[PDB]
Amino acid sequence: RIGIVGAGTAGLHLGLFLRQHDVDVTVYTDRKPDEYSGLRLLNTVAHNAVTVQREVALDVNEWPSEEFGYFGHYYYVGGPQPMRFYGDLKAPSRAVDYRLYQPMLMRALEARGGKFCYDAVSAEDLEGLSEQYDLLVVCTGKYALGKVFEKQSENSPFEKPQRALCVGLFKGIKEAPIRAVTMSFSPGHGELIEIPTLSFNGMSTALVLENHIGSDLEVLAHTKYDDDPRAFLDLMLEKLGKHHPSVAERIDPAEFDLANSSLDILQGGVVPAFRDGHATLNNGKTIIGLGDIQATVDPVLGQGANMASYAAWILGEEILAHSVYDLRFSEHLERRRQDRVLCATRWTNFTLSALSALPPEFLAFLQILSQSREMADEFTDNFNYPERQWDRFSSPERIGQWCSQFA
Amino acid sequence: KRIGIVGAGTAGLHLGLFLRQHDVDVTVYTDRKPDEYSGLRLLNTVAHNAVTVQREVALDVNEWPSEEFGYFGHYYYVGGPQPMRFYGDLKAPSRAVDYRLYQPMLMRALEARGGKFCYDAVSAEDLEGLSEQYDLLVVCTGKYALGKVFEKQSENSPFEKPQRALCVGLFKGIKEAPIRAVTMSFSPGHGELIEIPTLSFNGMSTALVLENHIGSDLEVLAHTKYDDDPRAFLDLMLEKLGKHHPSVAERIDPAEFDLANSSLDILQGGVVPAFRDGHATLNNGKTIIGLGDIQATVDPVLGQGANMASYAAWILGEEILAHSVYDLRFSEHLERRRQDRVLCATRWTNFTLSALSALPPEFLAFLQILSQSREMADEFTDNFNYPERQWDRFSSPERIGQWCSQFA
Repeated sequence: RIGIVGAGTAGLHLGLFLRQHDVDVTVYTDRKPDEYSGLRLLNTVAHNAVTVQREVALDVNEWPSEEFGYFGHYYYVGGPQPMRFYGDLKAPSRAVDYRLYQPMLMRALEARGGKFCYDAVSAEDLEGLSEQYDLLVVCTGKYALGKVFEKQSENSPFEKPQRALCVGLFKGIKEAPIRAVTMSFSPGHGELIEIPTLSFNGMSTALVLENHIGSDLEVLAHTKYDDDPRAFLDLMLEKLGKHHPSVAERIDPAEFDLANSSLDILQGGVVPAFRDGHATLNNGKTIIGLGDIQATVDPVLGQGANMASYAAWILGEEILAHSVYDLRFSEHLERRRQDRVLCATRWTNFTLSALSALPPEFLAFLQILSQSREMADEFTDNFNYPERQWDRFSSPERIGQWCSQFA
Repeated sequence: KRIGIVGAGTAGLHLGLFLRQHDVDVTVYTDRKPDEYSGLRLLNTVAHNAVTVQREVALDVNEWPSEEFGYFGHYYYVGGPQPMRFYGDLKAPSRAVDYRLYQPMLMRALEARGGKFCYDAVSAEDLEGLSEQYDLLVVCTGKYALGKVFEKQSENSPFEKPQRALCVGLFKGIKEAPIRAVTMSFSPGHGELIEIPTLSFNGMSTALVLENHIGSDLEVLAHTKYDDDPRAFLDLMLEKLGKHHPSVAERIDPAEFDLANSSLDILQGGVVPAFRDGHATLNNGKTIIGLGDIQATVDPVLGQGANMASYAAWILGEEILAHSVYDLRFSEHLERRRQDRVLCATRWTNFTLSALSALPPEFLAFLQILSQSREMADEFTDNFNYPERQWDRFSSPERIGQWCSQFA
């Protein structure tokens, strides 16, 4: 009845939802559940409280957020006079290695009647699959399926990576007084997101290094661990030492290494893109884009996974409520999902550009944020709601209005 | 009595398995667990010949019998206006199994036999400390720049950059030849293709080892990415194979032709051939032994790498039992036993690489006689098991001519 091209958080959450309402689902993915452990580190993004609520509703709360998650954000922002402050999440967020998490979802879906076809799907296959199901949904960007959905230029200002990425899971990093993410900014050099992450060997810490192009931190995206582990580790230690010291001071150098293996490191760049939420094929049938295919987001704000889960839930509801899946159905869908998903893109793109250029109104925001606990709490919890973050950041007047609410 | 092995692979695990049979203490240092192999990008697609499977049988690690999963000869194709098509038998079957299935099988066998694993990445700085923890430390991984510890032998290393732009992948949709066999296809001045019947996740598949000449009509296959556009890559592949390697291309079903399991079934790049000292003396005065890829990095064109790794592991294994002091004299005993075959594999591969691009008169004359004599083709094919015998033939033009004269 419903065909899903691609597993991942979007496809599996959609499949699990539809399966609760006795809808026939088939998922097309290339990797078997028992073949995930050896994959290179996937999307290191955390799942927020709202996504966790969906997991509870979908009966896939394998690793509870209160036991395995984190409860707020520590903030570090560097320079000659560094700022150190904290904001609470109202309910815990949680990061679990996707190499453990995705197979869990796949096994839960299969056990509940969801069918799996373990085969690689490319653009040429889409027309044939569209005639096999009432609706075809594609949520994976791999095998170049992203090219099927037209790029929206008005929502895609960047054409190349804005940061040089070095993302890894590490051992030997002590936990802060409270289990929390640390967001560290080295002015003109880079961002670090430290995320407590459950992986193979237990609780480790993810280091998401969003390094500026041409900065003192860019080398970390180009130096290979497998070329010389000691040299990589030494370089990491000194770079964190001077750029992200609030994280660095909790590192034990004797224990500092990757959490499991050299597979726990991912280096490169992400081109942010916002695309059409639907595509019309040659046979006249409409297919629906979900998750990464509709929006490729830079991981700095950790929005990707939460947007995938959110849109999957809405699309699931809309599949039940409608019987004709055409342009009108597509309109209904976008009306419900677009704002939050688009705002996650807009808030991420704004933040990347604001961090590099450092505009007057943004610097004034960082100052009031550091000096107001109540503002830090609100800003932190609003990571769960990117639409209301864009309500704050969309204009200099809105930034100023929000700042005046506190001091 | 107590041996430390840096790196797994065929070299490390064969050595480990050998030593455990004689109840010596074995520890292997690797950064990959057995259950992590299935999700890896494509590894070395080299086949194991009859002498290697013989060692595998002796090590009770013959998981995939040569009869059901192996191949029985080589088809040879040489391109041109009048192509050469000929065949040579192997006396005993060779076998290629995806290393992402084969390596964990070795690891599980070694684990179950008392072999210990320390799952860690080893840096050059760690070697001195590790050498003081074991009676002998052996390195066999080419990772972590550990090769730099073993002095490069310039007289045995004529190349300093990759001689070929590589595109290697596991493919479905390629029909088997009348006999289950490797095909070695040569497009004059453009590239070599080694088609290997290989057991992978979904059963029997076919490896395509495309060794493309730099500046040719085939170099583009090593640079165009499958993930950018799968259809464009496969169409390009079908176009290039149809032109340059038609004997393989004729057996391809274009409707099914794709990577065997996933996008991870493809490797592109290059190999820098090198031959290094088989030993190194550290600052603490202790001798460490080099094994497999770290002492000899070979181009995959003749598929010698894995066989040499297995061969040297057996020799080193035997010498470890025969000696109690592991120094320079021990190293001499090892080198005099293992060197000729391992060195001749390097020499023969390098000679072949240069001869295929330059095409000397004595090489073309050899090709002519080989294509018309099955007995010579059979001898040449089976001698893939014996690199030293191949170098007895190819080391000089006089030796090539003598071999041609006894078959003409």
